[PDB]
Amino acid sequence: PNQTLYVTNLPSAKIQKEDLRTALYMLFSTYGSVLDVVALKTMKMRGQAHIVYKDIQTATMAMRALDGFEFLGRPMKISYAKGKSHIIAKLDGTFKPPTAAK
Amino acid sequence: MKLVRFLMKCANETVTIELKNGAIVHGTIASVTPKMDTALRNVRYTPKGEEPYSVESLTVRGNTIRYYILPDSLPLDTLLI
Amino acid sequence: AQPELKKYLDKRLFVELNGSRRVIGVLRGYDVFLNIVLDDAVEERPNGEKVKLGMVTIRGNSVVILEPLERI
Amino acid sequence: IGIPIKLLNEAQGHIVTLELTTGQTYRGKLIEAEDNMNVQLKDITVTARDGRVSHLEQIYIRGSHVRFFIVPDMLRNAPMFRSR
Amino acid sequence: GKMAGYINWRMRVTLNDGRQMTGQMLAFDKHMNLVLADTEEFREKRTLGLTIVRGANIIALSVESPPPADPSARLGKT
Amino acid sequence: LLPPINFLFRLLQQRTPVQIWLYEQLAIRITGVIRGFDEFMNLVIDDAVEIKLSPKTNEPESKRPLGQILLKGDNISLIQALSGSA
Amino acid sequence: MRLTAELIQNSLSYLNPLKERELDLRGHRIPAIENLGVAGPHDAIDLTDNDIQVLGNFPLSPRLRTLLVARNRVAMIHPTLPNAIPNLRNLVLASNNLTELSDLDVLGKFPRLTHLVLMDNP
Amino acid sequence: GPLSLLQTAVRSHTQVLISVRSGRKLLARVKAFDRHCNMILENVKEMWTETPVTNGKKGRPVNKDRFISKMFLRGDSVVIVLLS
Amino acid sequence: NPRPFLQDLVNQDVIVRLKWGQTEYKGRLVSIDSYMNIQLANTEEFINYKSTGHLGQVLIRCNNVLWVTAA
RNA sequence: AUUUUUGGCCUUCGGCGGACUUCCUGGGCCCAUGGUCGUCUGCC
Repeated sequence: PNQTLYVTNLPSAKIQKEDLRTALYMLFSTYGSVLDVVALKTMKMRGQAHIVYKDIQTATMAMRALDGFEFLGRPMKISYAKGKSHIIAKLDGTFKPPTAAK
Repeated sequence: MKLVRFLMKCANETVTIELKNGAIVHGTIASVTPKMDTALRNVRYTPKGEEPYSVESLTVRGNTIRYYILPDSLPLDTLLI
Repeated sequence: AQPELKKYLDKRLFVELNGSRRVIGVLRGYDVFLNIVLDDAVEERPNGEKVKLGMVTIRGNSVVILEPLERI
Repeated sequence: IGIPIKLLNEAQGHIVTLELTTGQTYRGKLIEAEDNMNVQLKDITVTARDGRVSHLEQIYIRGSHVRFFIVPDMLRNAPMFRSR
Repeated sequence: GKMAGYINWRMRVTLNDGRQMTGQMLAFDKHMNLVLADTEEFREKRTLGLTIVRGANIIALSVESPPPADPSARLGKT
Repeated sequence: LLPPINFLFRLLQQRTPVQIWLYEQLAIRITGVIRGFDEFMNLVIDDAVEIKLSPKTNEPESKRPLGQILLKGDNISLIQALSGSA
Repeated sequence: MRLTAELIQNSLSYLNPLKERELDLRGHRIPAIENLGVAGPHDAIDLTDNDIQVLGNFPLSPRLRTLLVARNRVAMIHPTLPNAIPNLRNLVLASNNLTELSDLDVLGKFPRLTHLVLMDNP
Repeated sequence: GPLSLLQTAVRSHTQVLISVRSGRKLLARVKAFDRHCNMILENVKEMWTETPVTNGKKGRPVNKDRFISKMFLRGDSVVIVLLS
Repeated sequence: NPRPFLQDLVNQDVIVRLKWGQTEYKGRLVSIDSYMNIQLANTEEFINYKSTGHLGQVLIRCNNVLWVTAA
């Protein structure tokens, strides 16, 4: 139960990261209100993306609507995010950057 | 005399400024800074090789501004006196 | 404000300057106007040929980028 | 001093980006900055106008040949911009 | 006076190279130093976020719109 | 630590040959002996020779003496001293 | 409600997730696209959860790139929409009434259109 | 000096030619002057040389002239001055 | 000293070479200033080592003057 | 009077070196067999 959701098992074998992010943003905008979409090309970010919506109820409705939806021939597994979104924290104004210099 | 003082005395008049990037901005000046940073009201700006546009307020730097032309009916002698 | 060139002093550095010039040499000193004088300077164009010139100085406006090629 | 000088001093020593007047754009860990726009950075990557992307363990930049800078959102929304 | 009135507002600045940076300018300094947030550079359009423009490259600037509504103003009370 | 002003003063005292490549021109050089300097790096060199180099192999194409020539600090970019063969 | 100048000023102007300026008029139930000059220049338009029936009557907005008119009742696309937005790249019209071969031909004839979303449509 | 020459030209109200580094010539009588080589003049004739290109080939030069009632020239834009 | 050199070259036959177009102006320089502004009388301009013609009273600023020598 | 404000600018690009990235190649971000892409210098 959160405004941020993690989408896994995405097609990242040959799909461009910018094109995949644009497609995910368009799908989230069609499904409802979306605040931010993050999808990198790292080892742990390959096929894994984070979508933060405007509200927790809107994010839950979007996840229920697009649960198991096939994106570019590959279904995407939607799960609740274990942590808060950085964009959501910046919008709320209570964002605390980490003290570790990584 | 002083160029900034002359611009302040001749302000609130319709002038056309040619900027060295090929730009022409025509309009009435609203405020003139001491560093030749004149802010104009109801300005029309046309760049070199670009379509013209209209803006309500715009600021042009004195270094970027190459030349200026004031109205012919402005009292230049009274402004410089 | 004088430049912070004390850490780059007595170190082999390459300076990239306009006209695509690379001056590689040991830094000998600096001034408050970012004017660096280098010893055993070698000038290199984009072709890659390096020609020694000796002790040379670079003006503050002429110097664009500086990078020490050794540990600092 | 200046508000941009204070912002650059606050944004120094972090992951930032710079764009120079020569066309070379660098991104990396900016370490030292000065009020006279003297930037000392370590662990940066600089790409020229037409390709030519290399690395830099140490870079010194002056504001005469520097065009713009990109800093963090925390530095943009720091409390120095609050009204008096 | 005019700079203080037009500060922290939506402004678009055209530089000497022709690139136009548009966004909410928040800080101004008398050496023509403009610090803005969520800047968009058009030459192709890209977003840079926080940006600083110096008078050594800045040519002209204009106020494209007034100050935008705050997040509290958007999510105000009912 | 040798400052640029101290290096210029030492070069003027030694009267060694100095070649200065100009700013915004990699093929324009002035070769001579520095006789005077100012706060704005205005170097006046006696028996100066202007050298225009070729753009292909950077070889000396044209050389023309001018006598005492005062080069501006903004004009002069890269000054290098060459040791004479005794 | 009707799309007026006050509604266009009260529309949510922010930054889109794709790093672009987005103006959203959701929750207003605009019956038609109007007051485009009052809205001004916007790179992304979001008319979701509205009652727009005609996809047209837009002003000269070459800076517009993204359009999202999903969850609406748009059944046709005006021929002047591609002329008004020749640089539009992303177009989303999900859960709409646009199911015409003429509309598909207009979408194909749009030159800059790269991303097309038309799911949950006939 | 140059300031004294500009003051004498403004007092004499004689036509002088200002050469601007963008390839421009301005023939106008001197009326006002500043310490930063900025001048204000009346009845200015502006002349320039243009080389049109037709079908990728450079054409012959053409002299373009224009008239201005009142003009202001900056010291940065002004490159040379000639008193007639 | 550039200032003593300009003082000695005041009211003397000097040639100033610009930084653009390889242009030179040779004439009797008389008036000098602290901002390196040189006013010369009966000056003649030359381009590409070829004489272009005599102008007369010519004022040259430091922004356009690159080098100065005595003829 | 060198790092902002008194500009070191004026100001074409082909035979074309070297890029850059876009989508649409094939194979497993990786490698070949990619094709395009219109802004950069460049070479004679």
